[PDB]
Amino acid sequence: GSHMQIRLPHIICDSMILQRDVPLKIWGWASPGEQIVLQFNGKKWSTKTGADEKWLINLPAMKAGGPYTMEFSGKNKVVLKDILFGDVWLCTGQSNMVHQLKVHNITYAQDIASANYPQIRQFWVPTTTNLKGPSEDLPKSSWKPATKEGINDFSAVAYFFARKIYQEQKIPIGIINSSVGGTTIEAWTGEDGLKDLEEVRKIIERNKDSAAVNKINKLADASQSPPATSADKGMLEAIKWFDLQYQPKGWRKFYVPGYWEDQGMRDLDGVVWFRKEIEIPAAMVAVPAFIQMGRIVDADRFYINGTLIGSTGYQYPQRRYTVPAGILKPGKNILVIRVENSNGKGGFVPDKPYSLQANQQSIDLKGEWQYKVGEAYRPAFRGGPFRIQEQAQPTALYNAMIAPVVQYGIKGVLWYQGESNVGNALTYKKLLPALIQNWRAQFKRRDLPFYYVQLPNYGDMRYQPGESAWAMLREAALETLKVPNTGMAVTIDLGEWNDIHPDDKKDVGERLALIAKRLSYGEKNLVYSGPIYKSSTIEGNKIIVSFEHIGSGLKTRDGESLSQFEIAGADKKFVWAIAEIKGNQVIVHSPQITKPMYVRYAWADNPVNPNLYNIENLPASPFRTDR
Amino acid sequence: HMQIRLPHIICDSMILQRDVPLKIWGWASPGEQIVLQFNGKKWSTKTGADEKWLINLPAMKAGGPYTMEFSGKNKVVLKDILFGDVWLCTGQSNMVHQLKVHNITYAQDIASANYPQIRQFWVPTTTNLKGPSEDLPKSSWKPATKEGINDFSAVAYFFARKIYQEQKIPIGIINSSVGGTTIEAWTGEDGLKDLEEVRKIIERNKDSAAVNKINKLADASQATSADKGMLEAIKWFDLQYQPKGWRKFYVPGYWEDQGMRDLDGVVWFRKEIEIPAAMVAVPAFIQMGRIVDADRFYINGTLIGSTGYQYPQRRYTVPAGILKPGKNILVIRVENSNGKGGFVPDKPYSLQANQQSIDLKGEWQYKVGEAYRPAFRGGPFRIQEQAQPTALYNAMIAPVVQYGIKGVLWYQGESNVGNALTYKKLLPALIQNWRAQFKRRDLPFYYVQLPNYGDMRYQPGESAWAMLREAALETLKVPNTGMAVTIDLGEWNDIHPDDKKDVGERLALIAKRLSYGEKNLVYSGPIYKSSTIEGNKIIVSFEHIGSGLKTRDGESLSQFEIAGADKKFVWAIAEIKGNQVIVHSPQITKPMYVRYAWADNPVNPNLYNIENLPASPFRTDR
Ligand SMILES: [Mg+2]
Ligand SMILES: [Mg+2]
Repeated sequence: GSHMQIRLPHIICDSMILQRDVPLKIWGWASPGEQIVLQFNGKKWSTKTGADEKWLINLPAMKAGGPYTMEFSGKNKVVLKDILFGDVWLCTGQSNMVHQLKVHNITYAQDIASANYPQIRQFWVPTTTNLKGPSEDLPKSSWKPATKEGINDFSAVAYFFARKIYQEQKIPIGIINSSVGGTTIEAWTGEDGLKDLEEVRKIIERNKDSAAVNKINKLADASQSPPATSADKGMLEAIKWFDLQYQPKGWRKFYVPGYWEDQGMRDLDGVVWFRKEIEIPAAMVAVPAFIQMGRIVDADRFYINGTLIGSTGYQYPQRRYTVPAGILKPGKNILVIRVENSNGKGGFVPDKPYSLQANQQSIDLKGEWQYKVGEAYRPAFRGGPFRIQEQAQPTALYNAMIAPVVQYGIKGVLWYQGESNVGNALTYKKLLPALIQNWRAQFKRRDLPFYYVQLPNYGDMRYQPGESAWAMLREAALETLKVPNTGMAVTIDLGEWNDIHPDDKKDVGERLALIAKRLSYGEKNLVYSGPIYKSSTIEGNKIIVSFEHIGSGLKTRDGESLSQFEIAGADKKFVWAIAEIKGNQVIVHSPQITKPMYVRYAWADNPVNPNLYNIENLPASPFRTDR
Repeated sequence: HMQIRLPHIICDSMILQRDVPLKIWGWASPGEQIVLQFNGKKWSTKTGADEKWLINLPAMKAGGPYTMEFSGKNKVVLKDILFGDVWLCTGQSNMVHQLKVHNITYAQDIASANYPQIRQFWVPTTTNLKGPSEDLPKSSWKPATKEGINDFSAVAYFFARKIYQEQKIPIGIINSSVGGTTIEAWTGEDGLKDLEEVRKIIERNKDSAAVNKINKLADASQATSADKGMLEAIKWFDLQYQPKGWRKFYVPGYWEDQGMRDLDGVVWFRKEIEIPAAMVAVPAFIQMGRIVDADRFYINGTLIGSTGYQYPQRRYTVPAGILKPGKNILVIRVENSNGKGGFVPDKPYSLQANQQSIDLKGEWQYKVGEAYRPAFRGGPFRIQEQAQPTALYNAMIAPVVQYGIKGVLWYQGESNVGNALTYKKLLPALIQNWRAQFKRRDLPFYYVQLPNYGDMRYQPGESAWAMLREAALETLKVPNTGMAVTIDLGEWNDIHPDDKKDVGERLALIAKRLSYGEKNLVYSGPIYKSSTIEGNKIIVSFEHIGSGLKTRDGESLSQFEIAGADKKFVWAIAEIKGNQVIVHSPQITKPMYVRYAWADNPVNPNLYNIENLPASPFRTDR
């Protein structure tokens, strides 16, 4: 890593949006003693590279605007063009901030097609880890605009946030998108924020020891069983089951949607094939076709008339296959789906779209299919030992994808994470404030705005009160409002029972934009939160609940009675309660609870009808009054 | 008794057993002389002080009709009496199942049935905890013609029709069967005396005070409906109801699998469908599969059908005038008290009218009417007489021990999978008990090995159903018995499979060989005899190979497993070599045990003989 000439950090490149209204640092590397001259804003700026091969130029604050160029000269020449000054938002978290407009392009087709915001730009950070400590540079990437060429790669949440802020504030908006699916808050926290967790602390130190890491990976590889040979009859028989000439023998009836565990196939992991013959009118031939096959657990190959038209390797993507003209023929067509399933309930997720579309016509793909098992996997032990997976390691993502930008000026942080911490949801009460204060320390921005997303509803619904790990995670977010300069978007009405990646990203980004408009952009009278539990008092057989953020008043979303309220006495055995808005408060009681002491609202993974709002249509946070 | 009284089985249209000395018995006042006029001759006996009389008649050849005129203080005349073969057809619900509940598959058999000399005497469900009853409940002998065919047990009818077509004598069916019942309830006291825990129950149940003390304990020691769909001012089937708060559901399926966790209670389902004019002003037929547990089905606010429990197939006939042109509203209220509520998959869901059909699978809307709170389900409960040892034997078998019969058909066991190991002893004990009580130590007893049922598995495993089938297989040691294999006739999703015809006709093969002397008839599929170990092979020998072993589908032999000493079975290669199957697995270098079709529902049990009868499942480990 000897620098022989000027090198700029990857974030300092063409089209960047730099932070307006703050002293700016322009830093980089070069050969020792190399004389750097920067031509910028009608002036020349000079510095000498140190013996550490690093250089730094300090520039005075700039107001929003542009475009500018910068010309750097030393032993080489570097020219940067199309530089703007505006507000740079660091947008971070796991897969629901990762999720890009291109995978929500049915619902947001019109937003994608009309996006013409050349001064909203995203710098997307590839997934990167460093077990040794903070990295000095992000991976190579580019600043891409919210226009035709780059809109599809924007984080959907970040785009709808940025679009709302831009329309009202009218300054360039930069998005540093640093997000990785399936990751924990510990992986995103710098070492100093985790030092009080003794077991995590020891892992951090072990991971800096290459010998120790290599030992664990060796014992993982040594014990790693060899690759398994496929026993798939559908591929290994003389005629493959997608071959147009195959004659089904031994196939049974199946119904889409559904899981095969629920259709007569017990404890089965492996490969199951599905076959359906459908009649296609001539009007859907010789044109492109579009297949929506819901969501499949775990992986599928989809063949039409023997031709592979689509594949998805894992359970999370929605199946959306574009079929070229000429595959479908008039009359009888053979659809064959090979479903591979390595763990849990394989099959076709219900409450999802299953259809084939062409020429503004649609054919239903739900209903009767035929199935035959191609392979059943024999059970085996699967608990380890495992190699050290870097993105699961504490600090590893912070080090490589956050630490390199600490010198880059930023306006604030948007954070949407927690799905991967529901197993230590109680601990998250400490983990979230620790991350906030860690990033503030490392950025040297003790005032840095940090706005986060409370987890949405997800999972099976229940019709009796019960305990909930998701609810505990939502409480950790609620209680973190004690940290100065924070805000929380409630999303309990935006999720889906059957998907951890819900489609409605627009309302997430726009609810975060309300927080920013009030707290970062000084819109002092803007209602930016739904009702937030403040306090409660017991009066006889009733509990009276007071709230902050009532806007112009409390209401129910549907005009029906308040739902999802519970009440309990000293024994904490909760029952569904009667709840009624009176003035600015909610009165809770149950004829079954004589001496009530505690109230819960929307305390579940997926409350059926959380209908407490303010008149400004923002949902109340779930809460409990017991501790 | 001050007037002559005949047992309920001795009545008009009765089929009496041919070719045996016959007993005709009854009651009258003490000392009353009873005179029977029959077959051109008079018979006389005197009623004893115990109010009972008996007349012994000589054997009769098959035929009829005859009359019997009894004269005591009053006269009784019976007419339309036939002599033929009387089969006592017994067991639980798959013997109960009547042609009327299989009238889609057997519509034409029902329509064309014209056998006035095949007659069924159906016994209503009855129990007696005190001991053997002396009379059956009132019933009648009904013929297999249009007026009585629908009430025939389907298994018994298909047996009787096959026997009649070849043997050409009147066939009587004494149908004594009760759903959900155990073999112990069907066994007389003497057959259970060696099961000490059962014996103690038999004696307790004879003590009416002791039973009442338990029942009155239950009447003290053991919830209000909150169904919004019935209790809101506008009920959810009212045509004017406006759905608010309804969500999407997909039929077939269980709600546990569509987002409603741990939910017992009442869930309502709503679908609006477009009806073409050709389907209006004519009768309509709704098949709504099978529903767990109970349902009420409304169309345009009018209740068109209901079923109170999970077992019946839903088949509702809707009169002309309910359906209208255009938009029609279907509303189903489903109640579920235990287990997974909803709509059973792999069932028909459709509306038919005027040769057209509309799919009822697909997207419905749902809303929960009520969710039952958890509560203790263990009672205590009153003593249920149908569940008590001897209680069904006492009231539905014991009263006919003096009636001449040809043989017994038995189809039971589903309710004994919980003590399947004990069934190895219970089945021979019932056979020997009935033989003793009927004073027929040679009585033919032909039974049904349980069919396949339940979820399929793709790895070897244990199975209580398989143990129940082994009990049947091993009971073939008892003389004058025979077993029908049904491992290919059941259904994965129903304990009441539709194919009753093959059950009855496989039993008829057993009777034709063993009761009607058809010497060279192949009447059984291959039956495991023995096996030997030769290196890494186990060679299995079979009886009843007919004209040879084969596979049903022409593919490799399926469902064979092999294990070594540790009894860890793996799927094995199996090949037919004569009257033998050579079993081996490359993984098992020291094999000791073989299993075939050892599962609740073997995927492809394909070992047959050339005459198309299935081999019995078996294991060689014990
Ligand atoms: Mg599976
Ligand atoms: Mg249930």
